[PDB]
Amino acid sequence: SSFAILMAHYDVEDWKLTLITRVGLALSLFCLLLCILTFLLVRPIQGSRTTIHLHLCICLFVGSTIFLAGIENEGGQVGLRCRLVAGLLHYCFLAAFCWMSLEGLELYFLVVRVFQGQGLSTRWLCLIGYGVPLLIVGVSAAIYSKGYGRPRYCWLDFEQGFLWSFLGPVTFIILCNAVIFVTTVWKLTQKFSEINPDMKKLKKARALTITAIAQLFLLGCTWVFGLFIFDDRSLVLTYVFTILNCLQGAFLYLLHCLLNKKVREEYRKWACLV
Amino acid sequence: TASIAQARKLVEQLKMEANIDRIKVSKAAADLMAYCEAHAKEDPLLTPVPASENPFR
Amino acid sequence: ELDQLRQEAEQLKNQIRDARKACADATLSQITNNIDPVGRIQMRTRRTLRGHLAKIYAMHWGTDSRLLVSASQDGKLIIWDSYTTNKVHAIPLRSSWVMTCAYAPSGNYVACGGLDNICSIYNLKTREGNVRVSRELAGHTGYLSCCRFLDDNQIVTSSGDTTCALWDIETGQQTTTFTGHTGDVMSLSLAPDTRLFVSGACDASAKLWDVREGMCRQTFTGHESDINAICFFPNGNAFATGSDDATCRLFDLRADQELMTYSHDNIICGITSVSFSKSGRLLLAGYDDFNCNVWDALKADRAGVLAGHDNRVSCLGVTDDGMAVATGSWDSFLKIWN
Amino acid sequence: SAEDKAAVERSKMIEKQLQKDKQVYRRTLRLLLLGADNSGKSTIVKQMRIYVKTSGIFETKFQVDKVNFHMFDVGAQRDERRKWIQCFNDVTAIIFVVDSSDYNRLQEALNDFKSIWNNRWLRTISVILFLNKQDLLAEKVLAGKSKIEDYFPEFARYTTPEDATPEPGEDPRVTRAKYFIRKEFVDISTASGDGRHICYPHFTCSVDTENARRIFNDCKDIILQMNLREYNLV
Amino acid sequence: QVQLQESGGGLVQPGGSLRLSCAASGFTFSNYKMNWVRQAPGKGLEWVSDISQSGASISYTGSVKGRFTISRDNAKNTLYLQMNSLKPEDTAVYYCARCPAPFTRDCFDVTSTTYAYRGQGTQVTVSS
Repeated sequence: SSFAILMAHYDVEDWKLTLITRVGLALSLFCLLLCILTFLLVRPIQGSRTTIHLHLCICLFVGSTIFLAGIENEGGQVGLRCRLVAGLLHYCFLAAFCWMSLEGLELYFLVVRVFQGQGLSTRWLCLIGYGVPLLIVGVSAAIYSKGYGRPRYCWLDFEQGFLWSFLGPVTFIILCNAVIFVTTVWKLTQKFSEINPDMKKLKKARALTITAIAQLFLLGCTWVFGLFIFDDRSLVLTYVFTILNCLQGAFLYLLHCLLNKKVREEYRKWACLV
Repeated sequence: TASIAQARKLVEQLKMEANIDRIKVSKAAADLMAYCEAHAKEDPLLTPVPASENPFR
Repeated sequence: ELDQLRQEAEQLKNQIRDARKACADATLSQITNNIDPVGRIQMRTRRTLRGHLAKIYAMHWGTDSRLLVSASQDGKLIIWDSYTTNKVHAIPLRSSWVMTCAYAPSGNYVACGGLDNICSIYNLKTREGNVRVSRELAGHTGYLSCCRFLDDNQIVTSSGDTTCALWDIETGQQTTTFTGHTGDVMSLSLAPDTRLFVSGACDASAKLWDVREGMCRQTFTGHESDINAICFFPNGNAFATGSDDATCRLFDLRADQELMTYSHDNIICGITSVSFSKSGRLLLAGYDDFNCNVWDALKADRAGVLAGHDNRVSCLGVTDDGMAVATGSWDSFLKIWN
Repeated sequence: SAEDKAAVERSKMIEKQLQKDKQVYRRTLRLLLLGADNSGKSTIVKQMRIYVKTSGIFETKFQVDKVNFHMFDVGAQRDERRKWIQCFNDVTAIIFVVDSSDYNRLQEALNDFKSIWNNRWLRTISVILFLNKQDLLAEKVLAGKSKIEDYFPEFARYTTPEDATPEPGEDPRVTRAKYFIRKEFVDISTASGDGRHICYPHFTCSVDTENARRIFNDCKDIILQMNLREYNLV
Repeated sequence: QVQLQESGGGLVQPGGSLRLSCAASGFTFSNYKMNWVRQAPGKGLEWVSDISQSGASISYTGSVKGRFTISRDNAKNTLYLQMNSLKPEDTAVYYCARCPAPFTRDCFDVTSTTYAYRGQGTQVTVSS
């Protein structure tokens, strides 16, 4: 039971990866619950971007819960429970990735097409976030219903290249965000000194790196390391993948909630009020 | 001669504003205090009302 | 020559000063040195009203203590019901820069004005159930600051061309013009018997006006900068003023001089609104540092603070029965306190 | 009941209309125009158009690349403006127009710009600066009958910056003069040292066509730099 | 009642010197900044010099640099201007101006429509 089974080709097993997975996922589940509460209840930060953050965190919570509960199978054959669990995990994680793509589009609206214009409502956001995964899962099941379920784990099979039904809709997304990201950072480097004349040359190259990492953990790019695990020769890449991507939620909470001033002020107000 | 007319108007106004009956400050202070004391039991913001007869609660 | 005129003016000013000094035999603090203080006054927020898009400039209550009206810098008037937080009317304007509002004492009409130098009068109760413009009054040569009703047929206005005016609505013509000020006119208040009124007009001076004769009775000085707000004491024998030197003052009409001063050494910003309470004991003020203050009107000691708004505060009102206080700010929110 | 339902229905209709109004209000850019009598802002207003008595304010509407601009000019008022200026603390831009072929009323324009910059309710509004009437300046300098140093002594020791980028075929004297004049405003614009608002200088004349595009670019920059501050992205 | 009163002036020959004094009453003097303005025959209202609260900021116009000096006394509540090396183009009526509000750094005080806080003026004529 390791987080690399999602994107591996050879059903790796090792006792010193499972401990990593469990510790990380417990801590991340806690932090993500805190995230959902904060985005729901603090009013002065409302907007579309917080809506996207909210729904991404919901998807990650549900998926991680199911994964911890039910990924391991007891040596038998394929049953109905295994099929259903595989389908559920597929759908939830595709939904997470679609929400990440919408985050990238929002960044494009903010930094390139600068002017305010006809945007997207909540309904049309929630139809793109949760519709494309349903269509993908349905078409996949119709074409080859047998793929779900594996002899030992409750996930996709290596036959027919069926696994690509997850790794195709993912790689594409990365090779759009990887463009926008570059663009964005360039713009920032041309406006930092215009807004903060007093920064030195060393304190300048710290805040900008923190901002870059903060956007790396929303625009899904840390997952790239998992596309090259087909070789048993590559183990350090698998360790990097697991360590980075079992702490998705902790880093989201630390870099988008505790580093925002308005949230901290509202926390102090709530604490002093009662 | 706009200035001449303006000065004449000012002089007439100041002349008109000098022949006025005036009273002492203590009388005015006493009158204000007496009024404040007369209606002190009907001021909701000074002696709050029970919550039963409050329109806002 | 002008020299004789200036000399006569100086002599008359000296006579006025001496005749005023001849009538001071006590200070109000001494006569009120044996009075029980109010103690501590605590108020809470019962309603929050949302729906505007930009800053608010004015509000005014009704004579039933239930309905109110607000004007904002996006071209909208809204009528609110304060018991249920409902809405009854929303009206869009031709011009967007509005600076005043009013509500007639019969519940039938409203009025507004602004940088277009025109006073607009709107009809509320119509056969078709719509709201339509019913009168436009034009003739001022500058921006219009405040306006108040006297009946369903007469109105009084003050503007930035240094004048005041009285208007008859059906004909649409002025009936009397009040002249004599030097700078802009910022506020006017009416006496409870609708026979006199007071104007405070932005050169450190205030004037008392007779509406039927059309002249000025007396003039009060003492401040240091522009005067922003003004209101009447309940019995029509005193009034209070606020200015941009961080000071409030209280004047009396029969002694013809200033009686009380309210100030502190930690307030260095101006005042935007002043109103009284029902019995006269409480004086309420709104300031530029985002909060409002509550003063005892006989001891000159501060007694309360209201701290709910995140931007400049500009509207403050108190009901006829005395149950609520309503505040409005530049963050586009109204609040009701009880 | 039987009345509360009608009240709630009215509230809901009003809310729907207010939402439709918000959508339009959030997507329109507002500009305030200032200048003096000898300035030529009337010509600028007329040349952006093809693209009642005792009234107080005038409005002009225009559109560039599917973006909507409102522009406000002030008419019948008095000359004391320390009170109505506060009505304009939430506009996108102030467009300040100055005449540059005068040599006599330049000090007043400088003092006006200084007073606009340092006010309290307008310390978050950027300014676009239009130095107008270039042709008259060129003619008056080349003719050689009036001296600039009579009104500004420091011109007697000024040298052109080594990074000058003049238009081809121009006498050096015109370039020296115009750059000195611009530096006079730029020095005032950078005494605060706060980084909260910016000045954009330009040159222009009475026969011109590209002023709408200039306003477009400057507004693009202003809105980008507000976006990168609202959403905590620096 | 705000009052400002001027003193000094008259007729002088070119190259001469003069001292203009201003006495103020009716307000607090330490919290306001002060201005010197003038008006010439046949022209409008001009602006000459300004001084801040304590004296950390002083500013002049171009035509007066190197000739005029400004000073302020808060204990005695007085404003001073010093004139040297006069020319036949300095004949005018002089006024003192106060800014409208305390604890600020902006001025709107060259207007003609009866600005409130300004004296009556003193006359200075240079000839021979």
